[PDB]
Amino acid sequence: MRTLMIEPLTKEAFAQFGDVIETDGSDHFMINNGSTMRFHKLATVETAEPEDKAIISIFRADAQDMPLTVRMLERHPLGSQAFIPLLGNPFLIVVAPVGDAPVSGLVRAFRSNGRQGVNYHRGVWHHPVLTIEKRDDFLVVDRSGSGNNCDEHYFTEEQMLILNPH
Amino acid sequence: MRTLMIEPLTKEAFAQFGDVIETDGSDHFMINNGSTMRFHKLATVETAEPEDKAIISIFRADAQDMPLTVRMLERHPLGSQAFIPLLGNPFLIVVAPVGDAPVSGLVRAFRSNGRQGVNYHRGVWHHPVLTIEKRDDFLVVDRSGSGNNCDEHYFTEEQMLILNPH
Ligand code: NA
Ligand code: NA
Ligand code: NA
Repeated sequence: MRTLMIEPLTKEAFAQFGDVIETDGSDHFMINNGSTMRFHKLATVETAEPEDKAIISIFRADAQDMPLTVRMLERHPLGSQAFIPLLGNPFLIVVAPVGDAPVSGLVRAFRSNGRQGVNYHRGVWHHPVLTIEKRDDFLVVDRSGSGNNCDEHYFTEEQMLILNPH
Repeated sequence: MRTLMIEPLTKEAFAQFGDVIETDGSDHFMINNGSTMRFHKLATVETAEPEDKAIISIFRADAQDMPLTVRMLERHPLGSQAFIPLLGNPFLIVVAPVGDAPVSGLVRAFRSNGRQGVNYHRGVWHHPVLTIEKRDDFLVVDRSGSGNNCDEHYFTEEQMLILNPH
C-alpha cells in the first residue's frame, strides 16, 4: 500500500493519460470577426468504430469519504471520456497508464484548479469521479456504441492506494 | 426591423433547433454505487462523414454592443455544435429553423439561465455566441473534418432583426 502524491494538473504531467481542457497555456485563434478566442481542439473524442456516437451528459456527483482507499480503477477500451467542471470547483483525478491491468506503482493523483477539465484517452485506467466539494456538476463527453466499454480492476489489499487530500 | 422576443430557454421551445443541456427536468440514473447522478445523453454530437471527429474546444467571447442588429446567421451543414457555459453566466441565443436560407420571420431569441447549454442540430441556423457579461467562457463540442462546415447568410436590410435585451 502507498499514499498518492496529489500533483497539480498540467498538460505536460497528464500527457500519458489524456488531455487537459483549459485556456491557460493553450493555443487559439480568433473567430467571429475577432470578438471570440477559440482555444481549438483541446481534446478529441475517440471511438472504436465510426458508427459510434459521441454523447454529452452531465454528472452530479457527491463527495466520497476521505481519506479514500483506492480499491479499483476502470477503463473504457472503446472510447475516450472527458470531464469538465461546470461550477468552477477544483476536483481530484486518479489514473494509471494503459495496460492489461493498472499497475499500482504507476497510479497517479491530480488536482484540477477548477478551470481545468480532462479527457481520458481510450484505455486509460481511472477512478470514478472524485469531487472535493460535497456535491459537484461535470459536463461529460464520451462514447456511445455497442460492445464492452468498461473494464473494472480491483487491486489486492497490498496494491491499494491511499488518497488523503488536505 | 422586427424586434426579437427574448424567450426563456426550455427543451420544449428549443426542440426545433436542438437540445438543451441541463439537469433540470432531465432524466438520469445512478452510477458509482449511487454516489453520482448521470443525466444521460442530453445531446448527441452528429457528424457527416465517418472520418469526421468530435472535438472539444473553449470559446472566450466578448460581449457585443446592445441593442444588436442581427444581420446574419450561420449553420454547420456537416455537424452539430454545442455551447455549454463554464462560468454559470446566462447568455443569449438566436436561431432559425433548417432551410436553404434562414427565414427572418422565423428567427427566435432565447436566454439561458446560466445552468443551461445548447446543442444546435446539424443545419440549424444560429448566431455567433452572444454573451451577456463583458467576457464569458464556453465549452464547445463540434465536428472537425474535411469539406465546408460553415455557411454564413447575410439578411437583406428589411430582413434584419433587432435584439434589444434592455
Ligand atoms: Na478524513
Ligand atoms: Na469512467
Ligand atoms: Na467486459
